[PDB]
Amino acid sequence: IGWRREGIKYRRNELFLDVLESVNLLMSPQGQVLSAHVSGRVVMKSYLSGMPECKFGMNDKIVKQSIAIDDCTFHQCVRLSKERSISFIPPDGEFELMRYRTTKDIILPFRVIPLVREVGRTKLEVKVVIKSNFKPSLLAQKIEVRIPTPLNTSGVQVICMKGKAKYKASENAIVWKIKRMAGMKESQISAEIELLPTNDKKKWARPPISMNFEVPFAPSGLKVRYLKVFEPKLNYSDHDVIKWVRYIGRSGIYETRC
Amino acid sequence: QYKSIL
Repeated sequence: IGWRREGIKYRRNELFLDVLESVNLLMSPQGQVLSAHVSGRVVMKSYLSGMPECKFGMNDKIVKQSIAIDDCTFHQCVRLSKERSISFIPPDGEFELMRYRTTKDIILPFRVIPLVREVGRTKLEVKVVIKSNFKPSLLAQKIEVRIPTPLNTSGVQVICMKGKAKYKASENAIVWKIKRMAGMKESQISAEIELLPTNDKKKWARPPISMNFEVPFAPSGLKVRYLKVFEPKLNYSDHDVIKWVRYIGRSGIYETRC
Repeated sequence: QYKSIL
């Protein structure tokens, strides 16, 4: 076992799991889900004594809410069995335990509803509504909604009740930023886009509205059920180990077409 | 943000 030395002792035997997922979405103008997947990693940070037999249990459905892995690679320390149990003697400190992909039953934490109105050929009226879709006790953090503007843009007027927004002319986008937002809510932004005149013939190819966010759950639906520690020499049971998990779900590509 | 595994 060349990934863990043999001397290791801690009074405080503790581990931390980070489930880190990036959720990706392409949505049609009329709310259809054109494409969506999650990529995830589980990172383990183990401060455990001796050489212990860890067993990682999740809400895998092949084994309540239960979920569907398309595929995954593991860290060499993992004993490949097909009971679908995850067994290993972990390296010390921090390492990547598994990497995975999911396409089915994904929680899309945000819904984006765009509305666009042409006003002659002098301006565009734009309304965008975002809906948080997740437990109300949970807050999303670091929410950005990026609304692209045409190249013939004289100037931009925006109102929003939540957040701050700026027209960023060099980037050709309005950028709305919200610090915090809770589950099962709505917010909207209105903007009026002043146009320059332009070659009437070439039309605007409206790129998507994209979002960034971070959420404290796994959009795949993954929940950690247990992490079991057995060290058969040393005199500490499983229930002596202090165990922690956190979830950090972040947008990848998360685009809604208008 | 870290919670106990129950």
